[PDB]
Amino acid sequence: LTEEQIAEFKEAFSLFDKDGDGTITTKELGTVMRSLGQNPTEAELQDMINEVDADGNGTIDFPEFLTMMARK
Amino acid sequence: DQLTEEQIAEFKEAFSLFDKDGDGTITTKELGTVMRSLGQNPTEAELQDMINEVDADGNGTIDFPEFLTMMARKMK
Ligand SMILES: [Mn+2]
Ligand SMILES: [Mn+2]
Ligand SMILES: [Mn+2]
Ligand SMILES: [Mn+2]
Ligand SMILES: [Mn+2]
Ligand SMILES: [Mn+2]
Ligand SMILES: [Zn+2]
Ligand SMILES: [Zn+2]
Ligand SMILES: [Zn+2]
Ligand SMILES: [Zn+2]
Repeated sequence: LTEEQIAEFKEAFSLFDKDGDGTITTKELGTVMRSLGQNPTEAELQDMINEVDADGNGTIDFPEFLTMMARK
Repeated sequence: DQLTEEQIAEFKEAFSLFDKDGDGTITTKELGTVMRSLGQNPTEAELQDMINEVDADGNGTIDFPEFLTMMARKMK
C-alpha cells in the first residue's frame, strides 16, 4: 500500500527469486511471506497461490504478488 | 554409471561458458542457462531442487565441483 511496503515487498520477492527470472515458485511464496514477518497457514497460502497463479504454472510474478498482498 | 570423459568435458565447457571472469564460479541465476546450453530443459521444480543442491552455502555462487557432482547424481 505505501511506498515503504512496496519497496519491502519488492526486496523480499527478489531475495527469493533464486533462478533470477522475475518470478517465484509457489513454494518460495511461503518463505517470502515469512520473510516479511507474516505467518500464513497452508490453507491461506494455497488460496493465495490459486488466485495469483492465473496461468497455473506454479510461478507468480511481482505484479501478481503485489496485488495479492494488497487484498490482505 | 560412472561419468565418461565426454560428459565431464561437456559439463565443464558449459559451466565455463558462463564464467566470463574465469574464476571458476558462476551464479545460481545462471544454473538454468547452463542446463539449457547442454540441451536440457529443467522444469521450475527441477531447477529449484538443483539450485538447492549446488549452493549449499547459499551465497548465490556455484563452483564446478559442486555443479559436476549434482549432474552425476541427476544422471539418467
Ligand atoms: Mn524465479
Ligand atoms: Mn503463473
Ligand atoms: Mn556469467
Ligand atoms: Mn566472479
Ligand atoms: Mn566467475
Ligand atoms: Mn555458493
Ligand atoms: Zn480465493
Ligand atoms: Zn503476471
Ligand atoms: Zn523460475
Ligand atoms: Zn565448492
